[PDB]
Amino acid sequence: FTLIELMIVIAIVGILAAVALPAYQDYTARAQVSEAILLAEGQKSAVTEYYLNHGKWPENNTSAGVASPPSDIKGKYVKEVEVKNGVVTATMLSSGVNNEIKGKKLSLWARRENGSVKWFCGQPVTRTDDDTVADAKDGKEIDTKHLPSTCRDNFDAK
Ligand SMILES: *[C@@H]1O[C@H](CO)[C@@H](O)[C@H](O[C@H]2O[C@H](CO)[C@H](O)[C@H](O)[C@H]2O)[C@H]1NC(C)=O
Ligand SMILES: [Pt+2]
Repeated sequence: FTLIELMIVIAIVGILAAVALPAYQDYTARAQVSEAILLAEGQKSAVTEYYLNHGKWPENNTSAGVASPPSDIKGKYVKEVEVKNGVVTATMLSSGVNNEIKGKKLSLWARRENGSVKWFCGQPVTRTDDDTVADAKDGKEIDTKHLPSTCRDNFDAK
């Protein structure tokens, strides 16, 4: 009468689940900041446009011509995407999101390569003047380990 065998099949499938669980824990999280990166990129057409027609970066959502409260640009895992001086920053939700990324953010910003803009993707940044941004790392930035290698630009990137 065989408990042992079953206890072994359970034992071997449960240390493997334990072993797999970190990887998929990290997998899911990269899939949830993907969305953040995609809600932020939607907005570059409008920021680019605004800068190009005028020489000034859009001050906010309403200058840039996108839904004026940031909370209207939201997703399954993102709460709000916000244009603040041409820099667009996406904040992750704090529900349905992995705890090491809940409520955290990234930013996309551009630089003028006179005639067009050049875009960057990375951890949050604040615009200091029409051509420099500075790190806005306040402790709520998405960790480097969950950002795609396409979205790893430091504040001074070019
Ligand atoms: C859109 O972005 C512009 C960047 O150059 C801002 O000036 C603009 O604000 C100006 O226009 C609004 C219109 O209601 C207000 O008069 C501000 O006081 C002006 O500075 C900005 N628009 C908004 C709604 O902030
Ligand atoms: Pt205008």
